[PDB]
Amino acid sequence: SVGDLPGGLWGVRPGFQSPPKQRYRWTLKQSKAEKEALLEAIYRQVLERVLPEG
Amino acid sequence: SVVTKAIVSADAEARYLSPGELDRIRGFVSSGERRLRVAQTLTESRERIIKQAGDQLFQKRPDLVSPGGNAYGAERTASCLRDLDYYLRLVTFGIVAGDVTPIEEIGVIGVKEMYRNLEVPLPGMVEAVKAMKSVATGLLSGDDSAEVGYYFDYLAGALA
Amino acid sequence: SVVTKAIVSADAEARYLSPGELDRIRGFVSSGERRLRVAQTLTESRERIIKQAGDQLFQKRPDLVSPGGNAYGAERTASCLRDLDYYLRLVTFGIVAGDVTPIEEIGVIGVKEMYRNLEVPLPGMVEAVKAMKSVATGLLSGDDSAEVGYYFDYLAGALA
Amino acid sequence: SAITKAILNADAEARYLSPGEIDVVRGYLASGERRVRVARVLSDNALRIVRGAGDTMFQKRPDLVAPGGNAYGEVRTAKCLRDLDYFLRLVTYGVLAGDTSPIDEIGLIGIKETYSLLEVPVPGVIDGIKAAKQQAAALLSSEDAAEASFYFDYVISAMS
Amino acid sequence: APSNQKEIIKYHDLLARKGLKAAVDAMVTTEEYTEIFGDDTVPFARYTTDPAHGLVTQAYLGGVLVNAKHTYQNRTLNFPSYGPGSQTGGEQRSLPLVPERVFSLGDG
Amino acid sequence: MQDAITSVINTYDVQGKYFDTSAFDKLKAYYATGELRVRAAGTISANAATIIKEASAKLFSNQPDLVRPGGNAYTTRRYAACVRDMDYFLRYATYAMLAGDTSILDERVLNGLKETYNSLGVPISSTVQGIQAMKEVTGSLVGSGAAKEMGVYFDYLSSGLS
Amino acid sequence: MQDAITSVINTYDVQGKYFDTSAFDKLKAYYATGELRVRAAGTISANAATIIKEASAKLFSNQPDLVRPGGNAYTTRRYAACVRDMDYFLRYATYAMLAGDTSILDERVLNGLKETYNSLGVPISSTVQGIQAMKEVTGSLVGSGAAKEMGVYFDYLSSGLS
Amino acid sequence: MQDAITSVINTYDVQGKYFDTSAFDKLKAYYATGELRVRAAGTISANAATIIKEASAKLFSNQPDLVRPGGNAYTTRRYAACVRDMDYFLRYATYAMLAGDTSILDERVLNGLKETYNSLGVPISSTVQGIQAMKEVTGSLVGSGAAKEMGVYFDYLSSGLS
Amino acid sequence: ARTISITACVPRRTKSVGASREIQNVYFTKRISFDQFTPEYQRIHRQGGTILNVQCMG
Amino acid sequence: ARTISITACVPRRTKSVGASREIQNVYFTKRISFDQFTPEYQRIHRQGGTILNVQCMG
Amino acid sequence: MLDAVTKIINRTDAEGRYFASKDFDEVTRFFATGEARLRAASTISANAASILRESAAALFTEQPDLLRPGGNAYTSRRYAACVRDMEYFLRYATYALVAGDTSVIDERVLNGLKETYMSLGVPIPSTVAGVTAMKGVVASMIGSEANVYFDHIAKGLS
Amino acid sequence: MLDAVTKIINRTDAEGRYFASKDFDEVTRFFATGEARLRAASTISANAASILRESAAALFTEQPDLLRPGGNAYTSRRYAACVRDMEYFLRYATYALVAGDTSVIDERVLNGLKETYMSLGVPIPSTVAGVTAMKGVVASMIGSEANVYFDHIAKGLS
Ligand SMILES: CCC1=C(C)/C(=C/C2=NC(=C\c3[nH]c(/C=C4\NC(=O)[C@H](C)[C@H]4CC)c(C)c3CCC(=O)O)/C(CCC(=O)O)=C2C)NC1=O
Ligand SMILES: CCC1=C(C)/C(=C/C2=NC(=C\c3[nH]c(/C=C4\NC(=O)[C@H](C)[C@H]4CC)c(C)c3CCC(=O)O)/C(CCC(=O)O)=C2C)NC1=O
Ligand SMILES: CCC1=C(C)/C(=C/C2=NC(=C\c3[nH]c(/C=C4\NC(=O)[C@H](C)[C@H]4CC)c(C)c3CCC(=O)O)/C(CCC(=O)O)=C2C)NC1=O
Ligand SMILES: CCC1=C(C)/C(=C/C2=NC(=C\c3[nH]c(/C=C4\NC(=O)[C@H](C)[C@H]4CC)c(C)c3CCC(=O)O)/C(CCC(=O)O)=C2C)NC1=O
Ligand SMILES: CCC1=C(C)/C(=C/C2=NC(=C\c3[nH]c(/C=C4\NC(=O)[C@H](C)[C@H]4CC)c(C)c3CCC(=O)O)/C(CCC(=O)O)=C2C)NC1=O
Ligand SMILES: CCC1=C(C)/C(=C/C2=NC(=C\c3[nH]c(/C=C4\NC(=O)[C@H](C)[C@H]4CC)c(C)c3CCC(=O)O)/C(CCC(=O)O)=C2C)NC1=O
Ligand SMILES: CCC1=C(C)/C(=C/C2=NC(=C\c3[nH]c(/C=C4\NC(=O)[C@H](C)[C@H]4CC)c(C)c3CCC(=O)O)/C(CCC(=O)O)=C2C)NC1=O
Ligand SMILES: CCC1=C(C)/C(=C/C2=NC(=C\c3[nH]c(/C=C4\NC(=O)[C@H](C)[C@H]4CC)c(C)c3CCC(=O)O)/C(CCC(=O)O)=C2C)NC1=O
Ligand SMILES: CCC1=C(C)/C(=C/C2=NC(=C\c3[nH]c(/C=C4\NC(=O)[C@H](C)[C@H]4CC)c(C)c3CCC(=O)O)/C(CCC(=O)O)=C2C)NC1=O
Ligand SMILES: CCC1=C(C)/C(=C/C2=NC(=C\c3[nH]c(/C=C4\NC(=O)[C@H](C)[C@H]4CC)c(C)c3CCC(=O)O)/C(CCC(=O)O)=C2C)NC1=O
Ligand SMILES: CCC1=C(C)/C(=C/C2=NC(=C\c3[nH]c(/C=C4\NC(=O)[C@H](C)[C@H]4CC)c(C)c3CCC(=O)O)/C(CCC(=O)O)=C2C)NC1=O
Repeated sequence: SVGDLPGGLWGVRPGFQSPPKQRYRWTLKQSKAEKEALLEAIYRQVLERVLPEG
Repeated sequence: SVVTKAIVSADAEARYLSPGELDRIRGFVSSGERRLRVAQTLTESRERIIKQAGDQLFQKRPDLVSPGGNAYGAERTASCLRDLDYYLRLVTFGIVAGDVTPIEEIGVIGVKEMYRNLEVPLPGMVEAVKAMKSVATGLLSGDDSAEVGYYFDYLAGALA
Repeated sequence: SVVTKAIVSADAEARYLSPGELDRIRGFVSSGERRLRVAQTLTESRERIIKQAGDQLFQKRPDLVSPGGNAYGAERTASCLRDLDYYLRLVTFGIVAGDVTPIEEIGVIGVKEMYRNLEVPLPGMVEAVKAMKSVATGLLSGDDSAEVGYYFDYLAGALA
Repeated sequence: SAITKAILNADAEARYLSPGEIDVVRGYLASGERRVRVARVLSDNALRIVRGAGDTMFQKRPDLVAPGGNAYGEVRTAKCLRDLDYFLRLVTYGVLAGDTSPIDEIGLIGIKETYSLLEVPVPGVIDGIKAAKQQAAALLSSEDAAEASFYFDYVISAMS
Repeated sequence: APSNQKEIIKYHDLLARKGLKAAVDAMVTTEEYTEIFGDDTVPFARYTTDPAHGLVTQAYLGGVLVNAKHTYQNRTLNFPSYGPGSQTGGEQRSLPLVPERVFSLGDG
Repeated sequence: MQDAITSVINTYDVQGKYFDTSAFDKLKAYYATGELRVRAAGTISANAATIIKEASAKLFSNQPDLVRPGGNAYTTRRYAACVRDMDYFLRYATYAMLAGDTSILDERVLNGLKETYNSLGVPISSTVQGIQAMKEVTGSLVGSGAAKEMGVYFDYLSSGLS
Repeated sequence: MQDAITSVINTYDVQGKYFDTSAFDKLKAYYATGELRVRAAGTISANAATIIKEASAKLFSNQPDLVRPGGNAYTTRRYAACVRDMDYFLRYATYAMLAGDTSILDERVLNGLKETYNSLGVPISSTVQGIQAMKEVTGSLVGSGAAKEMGVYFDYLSSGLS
Repeated sequence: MQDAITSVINTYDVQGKYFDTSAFDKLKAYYATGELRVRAAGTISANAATIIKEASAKLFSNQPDLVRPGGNAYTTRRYAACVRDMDYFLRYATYAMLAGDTSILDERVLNGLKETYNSLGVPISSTVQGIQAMKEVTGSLVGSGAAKEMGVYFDYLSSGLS
Repeated sequence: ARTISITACVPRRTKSVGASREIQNVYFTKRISFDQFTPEYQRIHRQGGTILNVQCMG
Repeated sequence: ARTISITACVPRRTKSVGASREIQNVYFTKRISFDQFTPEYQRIHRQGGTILNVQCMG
Repeated sequence: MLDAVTKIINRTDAEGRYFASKDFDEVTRFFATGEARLRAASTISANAASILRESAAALFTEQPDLLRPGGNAYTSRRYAACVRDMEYFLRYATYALVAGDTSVIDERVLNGLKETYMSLGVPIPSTVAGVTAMKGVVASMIGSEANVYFDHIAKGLS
Repeated sequence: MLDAVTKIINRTDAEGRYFASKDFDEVTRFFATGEARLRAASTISANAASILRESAAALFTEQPDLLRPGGNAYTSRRYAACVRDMEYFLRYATYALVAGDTSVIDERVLNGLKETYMSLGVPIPSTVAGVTAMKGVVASMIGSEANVYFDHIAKGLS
C-alpha cells in the first residue's frame, strides 16, 4: 500500500539512475547546487549513469 | 515516512544524507514516543470519534442522510461511518510515520475519481473530515491537538 | 479510411468521438453505395483503362519506349503497364475507403526510393497518372469523375 | 550390452544393422581390451575402495551412524558397506558391458523406492558413491579414471 | 518503450538514412516530448498509462521491463520488431511426418 | 488501425486482386450497418459515466473482497485505476464497434495487457467479470441490435484477457 | 522503498487493522534505535572515501591479479568503475541501515546486478569480497552496536550477489 | 568497434606486453594492405547506388515472388526497406573491409538481426541471396584483391544470417 | 466382477506381408472384461480369426 | 553555423489551468541553430503562440 | 532435429552442390570442438541437481513474490512445475550443446511453450530471468560454451 | 470444479490466510441452505422427463416455425438435438444448484456454446426462449431455487 515502486514484480530501478518518481525542472533563478544537481540528472537519465570525471 | 523522504531526497542526488536531513531524522525519532502516545490515544477512542463525528456531520449537513442523499439508509450510513473510520486509521498511520505519505498513498491519490464514481459528494467529505478533526482534537492536549489538526487539514485540503 | 481517421483523431485526444467525427462517419456511410458503384465501374474496365492510358503515355512520351528509354522493350513496357494497373487498383481501394490512406500505405510511402533504384523517371510517372486519370474519369459520371479525379490528383502530387 | 543396444535399435524397425550401428559395435570391440583392464583393476582393488569410501562417507556426515541414524548398529553398517560393494561391482559390470543396462537391471531399478521405504538418505549414498569414485580414480590412469568416472557419475545421477 | 512497428520504423529509418543526430532531433521535437517534458524538465521514466501521449499498455510493459535493467545488462534486443512471427522462427520449421521413434511390444 | 473496409482492402491487396463480387458484398454489409453503429456510439458516449458507474457497482457487489483491505481495488489510487481501466475498455470497445473490426483492441488494448496485469497482481478473472458487467449494462442501454454488435467486442476483450 | 515504520503500516493496512500493542512495540523499537542509526549514518558519510580506500586496498591486496593486466579492474576506466561500484554499495547499505529495512537494496541495487556482472565479466566472488572488506572497515569505524546493525545490510548485499 | 590495429593493441594490452616482432608483423601486414582498402572503399562509395541497383535487380529476377503481391518486398514501403537493408549490408561490409576486422559486423549488424527478421517475417534465405548478389556486383567493380577481401565480409554476413 | 481370458489365432491373409514382427498379433491369449467379451468376439470373427479357447477363472 | 534568438509568447489557451509554475515556458527568449529554426517557428505557430522578436546573433 | 553436420548437409543440398572446401572446413571446425563440448555436457550432466538448485534459488531471490501466496510459483504443484521447466531447459540446452545446433530446442522445448505460458499466466519476463540465472550458473561451471543455447530459449519466450 | 466451499477456500488460500469469522459465517450459510438445495435437485432429477416434455412443448408452442420445414428443429434428428440441449441445460443447472455455484455452467456449458450454435446455425434467441420456458416449468415445481442458474445460462447465451 505504501512505498512501492511502479511496476509490480519489476518495481525496481538501478541505483545508477534516478529514483523512479523524481522530477528535475530548470528554473531561471536557482542556486548553483541545484544547477549542478540538474546537470547530473540529465547525464543520469540520458547516459544512464554518472560519467567519470573529465 | 520522514526517514524515507530524507533517504529518497539524498538518493535523488546520489549523495549521503546531509547534516540537515540527519537533523530532520533526529527530530523525528526524538518525538516518537509523543506521537506514539497520540496515535494510541486516537486508536483507543476510535468508536467515540466516529460516532460524534457522524452525529456532527449529519447535524451540519442533514441532506446526506435524508432521502435522496448519498448516505441515506442504515447500510449507506454504515458505509459513510466505515470510511470515516478508514480516514481515522490513516491519520494514525500518518502520525506514526511523521508525514502524510501513508495518508496520501492510501487515501488521497485517485480519491476524487473514486468518490466521483461512487456519487459521494466531495464537500460532504471535507465537512466530515472537519468534524472528525474537531472531535479528535478535543481528546488531545493542545500541542498534540495542533499536530493532529495539521494532518486533518491535509485531508480536508486534499478532498477540496 | 474515414472511420479510421475519425477514430485515430478521437483516440489521440483520449475521448469519445465528438458530434463532428460522428457526422464525418455518417456522411461517409451514406455515400457508400455510390462509392461502390464508382469502384465497380472502374474495376470492370480495368484492362481498357490500362491499355488506353499506356497508349496516351507512349504517344505523349515516346522517349520512354524509345531505345535508351526506361520502358524500352516488351518486358519493361509490360512492367510499366503493370505499375499502372497497381495504381488503378489502389485508386479503387481509396474510393471504397473514402480516403487516400490505402493508396499511401501501399504505393506512396517509399515510392521515390523505389523508382530511384529502378531508374523510373518520376515526371513520366506523373504523366502516366494524368493519362490514367483522364481515361478513368472519362468512363464515370460528372459527379463521380471529379471525386475520383481527386484521388488521381493526390497520387500525382505524391509522385511529384 | 553395447551390442544389444545396436541390435535392439536395428530390430525396432525390422532391418539389418546400419553403418552407424556397425561402427558403434566396431568401436566397442576395439575398446574391449581397455575395458577389461579397467574392470580388472577395479575388481582386484574392491575391498580397499569400499573401505575408504565408507570411512570418508561416515566422516562427512556422522548422523548416519549416530543413534537414531539408519546405519546405526553393526548390522546396518555392514549392510551399508555391502551396498557400496554392490554398487562398485555394478560399476565394473557397466565398464565391461559398455553401457548402463547391467547397472540399471541389477541395482538401479527400484533402488529409489527401496531407500524411500527404508528411510535411507539418498544424499548419504551419493556421498559414498562419490568417495568410491575418488578412491577408484586415485589408483587408475587418467584415461581409465575417466572411463570409470562415467559409470560412477551415472550411478550418482541415478540415485538423485 | 516503442509500442508498435510504426514507432520503430520512424526512428529506424531516421537512423538508417541520416544518422543518430537526425533521429535525436526528430525525437526531441515530437509533440509528445513537448507535452510531457516540455522545454525545461529532464525526461523521466513514465509509469502511468496515457494513451493520448503514447503510454498504451505495450509501451508501459516495455518501459517497465527496460527501466528494470542495468546499463549493459545484456545485448539482447528487447524490441527487435513487432510482427507476425517469433524471434526464433520456430513457426517456419518443418515438422516431422512421424515421431522420431514409436513404441510397440512387437517392435521390441 | 484497421477497420472492416481496410481489412477487406488488405485481404485483396495481399492477393493482388481487384474487388470481386464477394468483396462488394462485404463492403455493402458494412455500409448497411454504419448508421446503427453511429447511433450506438453516440448513445454510449452520452452515457459513458453512467455505464461505468453501474458496471463497477455490479462488479464490486459480486466480488466484495476487491475493495476491502487486501483486495486489488483497495486504495483510492487502486479503485481509481480500476474504474479508469473500465473506462478504457468501454471507450476502445466503442471504437472497435464503430470500426467494425477488433484490430484496434489488439494493437492498443490487448497487446501486453495480460502480462501487465500478471506483473501487477491484477486479478484477470475479476477484470473479465467487470467487462461482462459493462457488456450487460451497455447492451441494455443501446438496445437489441447495438447490443448484439457491442457484445462482439466486449467478448473479444474477455477472450483476450481469458 | 519501505522503512520499519512503513513496513508496519503496510502489514496493518493490508489487514485493515488499527495499530495494536505489538505494532506499538515494533514502532517503539525503531524509534529507540533511531539515534544509533543516525550516528552511524553520519560517521559513514564522514568517512566514506576513507572506507572505500581501505576496503579497495584490502581487496586488491588479497586478489592482486584484479588490477594487473588481464584482471577485470585493470585499466583506469575499469578501476574507476570498480571503486565507483564500491561507493554505491556503501551508500545504499547506509540508506538501508537508516531505514532499518533491506527493501531499498532489493529495489535499487540487487535486481539484475548478478546478471549484469555475468554479462560484463565482473568476478562476482571478488565483488562479494570487496563488500566484505567494506563491512570490516565500516564496522571498525562505527562501533560494535552500529557494527551489528550495519553488517546486516552488508550481508544482505553479499547474499544477494551470492 | 575494433579494427586490426586496435585488435593487436587489445591483445597486447590484456597480456600487458609491449609490441614484439610478431605484433609488428601484424601491423606491417595491415599497413601494407591499407592503400588497397582505401581504394576499394572509395570505389564502392562512388558506385554504391549502382551496386545496389544491380544486386536488387538480380535478386528480384532470381526470386520474382518477393516483389509481386504476397511477397515480403511487395509495397513501395517494403521495397524501399529491402533496398535500404541492402544499403546497410554494402556500407557495413565496406566498413569492415576498411578496418580489416569483422567486429563491427558483430556489434552493429548481426546482433539481433535474425530475431528482427524472424519477428517481421522477412525471409532470411532471400536476404542471403541478395548479399551474394552484392558480393558478385562489388567484385565486378573493385578488382581481384579487393574483391577477395570484400568477399570475406560478405561471407561473414551470410554466415551470421544463414 | 468377472473377466474372461480368450485365446485366438488371427491369420494375416487379408493384409500384405510385412518385414515387421507380427507373431504376437497372430496367436494370442488376452484378459478382457465381460462387457468387452462380445465386441472382441465379433472383432476376432470379422478379421477371419478363430477362437481357440475361452476361460473364466473363479 | 549561425544561431537565431527568438523571443516568443506561447499561451496555454488550448488546455486547462494547473497549479505548477508555468511562466518560463510561456514567455521565453532562446536562440537555436539555423537548422532548428523552421521547426520551432512552426511549433510556436501551432500552439497559438506569437513570435515577438527574431534576431541573428553576429 | 538437426546437428551442425546435418545443417551443413541441408545447406549444400538446397544448392544441389557437393561439399566445397569451405563446407569441409566448417565440418572440421565442428569436429575439432567436439571434445570440449562433450566434456562440458558431461560436466553439466554430473552437476544437474546443483545447477537446478542454485538456479531456482537465484530466481526466487530475485523475485520472492512468485513464491508468496497469489504468486505463479505459489503452491507445491506450481513450484514443482517451475523447477521441472528449468530442468527441461537445462537438459535440452545440453542436448543442443552436444549437437551444436539449436533445432532440438525448437522441436522439443519452444513447440507451443510461449503460447502455453501466455495461456496459463506464467510470467514470461520472470521465466527469462530464471533461464538467464541458469545460464550464469552453467557459465560459472563450464564457461560460455552454452550461453547461446540458453539465449535461444530466452528468445523463444520473448 | 468449484462449489461455494472450494471458492471460499481458494480465496483464503490466495490470500495465504486461515479462515476467519466471516468465512465461517459464509460456509455455515452454505451448509444451512444445502438441504433445501438437495431437495430441489432431487425433485428436478426425479421429474426430469416431465420437465423436458413441458418445456419443449412450451417452446414449440411459442415458436411453431421451428418445427416446420426449414426450421432449425425440423427433423427427428434436429428435434432430438434440441431436446438433448435442453436436457443438458437442466442437468447442469441441477449440478450448479447442488454446488451452490455457477462456475460449472461457465466451464462445461457456456464456454464454446455460442460458437457451436453459430457454426451450426442454431438460433440462439430461440434457445434462450427454451431456457426461459424450462425456468418457468422448473419453478412451478421446486420454487425459486434454480432461477439464478437458468438466468446465468440465459445471460451467457445472449
Ligand atoms: C503496389 C506498389 C508497387 C509498385 C508500383 C511497384 C513498381 C515496380 N516496378 C518495377 C519495374 C518497372 N516499372 C516500370 C514503370 C515505368 N516505366 C516508365 O518509365 C513509366 C514512367 C513508368 C510506369 C508508368 C518499368 C519500365 C520497370 C522496369 C525497370 C527495369 O527493370 O529497369 C519493379 C521491379 C520488379 C518488377 O519488374 O516487377 C517494381 C517493384 N512495386 C510495388 O510493390
Ligand atoms: C545389487 C543390487 C542390490 C542393491 C543395490 C541393494 C540395496 C539394499 N539395501 C538394503 C538395506 C540397507 N542398505 C543400507 C545402506 C544405506 N543406508 C545407509 O545409511 C547408507 C546411507 C546407505 C549406503 C551408502 C542399510 C543401512 C540397510 C539396512 C536398513 C534396514 O535394515 O532397514 C536393502 C533391503 C534388503 C536388505 O536388507 O538387504 C536393499 C534392497 N540390494 C540389492 O540386492
Ligand atoms: C488503453 C488501454 C489500457 C488498459 C486497459 C490499461 C490497463 C492498466 N492498468 C494498470 C494498473 C491497474 N489496473 C487496475 C484494475 C484492476 N483492479 C481490480 O482488480 C479490477 C479487477 C481490475 C479492473 C476491473 C488496478 C487496481 C491497477 C493499479 C495496480 C497497482 O498500481 O498496484 C496499468 C499499469 C499502469 C498504470 O497504473 O497507469 C495498466 C497499463 N492500460 C492501458 O493503456
Ligand atoms: C482506505 C481508503 C479508501 C476509502 C476512503 C474508500 C472509500 C469507499 N467508500 C465506498 C462506499 C460509500 N462511501 C460512502 C460515504 C459518503 N456518504 C456521504 O455522502 C458522506 C459525505 C460520505 C462519507 C463521510 C457511502 C454512502 C458509500 C456507499 C454508497 C454506494 O454504495 O455507492 C466505497 C465502495 C466499496 C464499499 O462499499 O465497500 C469505497 C471504495 N475506499 C478505500 O480503499
Ligand atoms: C594501465 C593503466 C593503469 C595504471 C596507470 C594503473 C596505476 C596503479 N598504480 C597503483 C599503485 C601505485 N602507484 C604509485 C605511483 C605514484 N607514486 C608517486 O607518487 C608517483 C607520482 C606516482 C607514479 C609516477 C604508487 C606509489 C603506488 C603504490 C600505492 C600503494 O602502495 O598503496 C595501482 C594499485 C594496484 C597495484 O599497486 O598493483 C594501480 C591500479 N593501473 C592501471 O590499470
Ligand atoms: C547502485 C546499483 C548499481 C550497480 C552496483 C551497478 C554496477 C555496474 N557496474 C558496471 C561495470 C563495472 N563494474 C566493475 C567492478 C568490478 N570489477 C572489479 O573487478 C571488482 C571485483 C568489482 C567491483 C568491486 C567494473 C570493472 C566494471 C566495468 C566492466 C567493463 O566495462 O568491461 C556496470 C556497467 C555500466 C558502467 O560501466 O558504468 C554497472 C551497471 N549499477 C547500478 O545501477
Ligand atoms: C519374427 C518372427 C516371426 C515368425 C517366425 C513368424 C512366422 C509366421 N508366418 C506366418 C504366415 C506364413 N508363413 C509361411 C511360410 C511357410 N510355409 C511354406 O510352406 C514354407 C515351407 C514355410 C516358410 C519357409 C506361409 C506360407 C504363411 C502363410 C500361411 C497362411 O496364413 O495361410 C505368420 C502369420 C502372419 C502372416 O500371414 O503374415 C507368422 C506369424 N512371424 C514372425 O513375426
Ligand atoms: C507562480 C508564478 C506564475 C505567475 C504569476 C503566472 C501568471 C500567468 N497567468 C497566466 C494566464 C492568465 N492569468 C489571468 C489573470 C486574471 N486576468 C484578469 O482577469 C484578473 C484581474 C487577473 C487575476 C486577478 C488570466 C485571465 C489568464 C488567461 C489569459 C488568456 O489565456 O487569454 C499565464 C499564462 C499561462 C496560463 O494560461 O496558465 C501566466 C504565466 N504564472 C506563473 O507560473
Ligand atoms: C519437455 C518440454 C516441456 C516444457 C518446456 C514444458 C513447460 C510447461 N510448463 C507448464 C506449466 C508451468 N510452468 C511454470 C513455471 C513458471 N512458474 C513461474 O513462477 C516461473 C517464472 C516460471 C518457471 C521458471 C508453472 C508455475 C507452471 C504451472 C502453471 C499452472 O498450472 O497454473 C506447462 C503446462 C502443463 C503442466 O503444468 O505441466 C508446460 C507444458 N513442459 C514440457 O513437457
Ligand atoms: C421429417 C421428419 C420428422 C419426423 C418423423 C417427426 C416426428 C415427430 N413427432 C413429434 C410429436 C408427435 N408425434 C405424434 C404421432 C403419434 N401419435 C400416436 O401416438 C401415433 C401412434 C403416432 C403416429 C403414428 C404425435 C401425436 C405427436 C404430438 C404429441 C406429443 O408431443 O407427443 C415430434 C415432436 C415435435 C412436434 O410436436 O411436432 C417429432 C419430431 N418430425 C419430423 O420433423
Ligand atoms: C453439455 C453442454 C452442451 C451443450 C449445451 C451442447 C449443445 C450442442 N448442440 C448441438 C446441435 C443442435 N442443437 C440444436 C438445438 C436448437 N434447435 C433450435 O431449434 C432450438 C431453439 C435449439 C435448442 C433449444 C439443434 C437443432 C442442433 C442440430 C444442429 C445441426 O446439426 O444442424 C451440438 C452439436 C452436436 C450435435 O449435432 O448433436 C452441440 C455440441 N453440447 C454440449 O456438450
